[PDB]
Amino acid sequence: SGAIYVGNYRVVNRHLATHNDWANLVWEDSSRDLLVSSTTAQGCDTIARCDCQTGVYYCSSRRKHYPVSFSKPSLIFVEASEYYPARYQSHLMLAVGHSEPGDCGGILRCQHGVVGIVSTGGNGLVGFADVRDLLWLDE
Ligand SMILES: COc1ncccc1CC(=O)N1CCC[C@H](C(N)=O)C1
Ligand SMILES: [Zn+2]
Repeated sequence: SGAIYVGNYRVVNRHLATHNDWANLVWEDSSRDLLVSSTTAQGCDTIARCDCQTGVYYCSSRRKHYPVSFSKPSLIFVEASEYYPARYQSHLMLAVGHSEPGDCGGILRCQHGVVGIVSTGGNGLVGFADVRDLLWLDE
């Protein structure tokens, strides 16, 4: 689990969204595993606006932060689960690192702020759903 709180928005993995998230839906994209809902308080998380390929992510399965090199956002094939059939997930970034299903929601940060959240994993690779292109999160 885990979420980004920027202004009057809450950003979570679409597969983990609650009933409240769906009742206060602003935007969702099944192909990106993202869902944004409204909040009645003003969060102060900074979203990075950059082309960075290094950063640090939180891994709840190890209670540790890990520094990573990660790929540029792209369409990557993702195997079937109880949430999605096998498909291509867009805006995904992979890094060499540890993850388990419960790690989805862990924030990936660079020196400019929040880059995205853990969304996929397997075989010593961790995938992050990028959020740096969603410029409307600040406006
Ligand atoms: C961090 O996730 C993992 N890490 C290791 C093994 C397994 C996982 C779980 C995982 O990849 N997914 C299940 C939930 C939805 C995901 C998606 N975006 O399609 C795929
Ligand atoms: Zn940057």
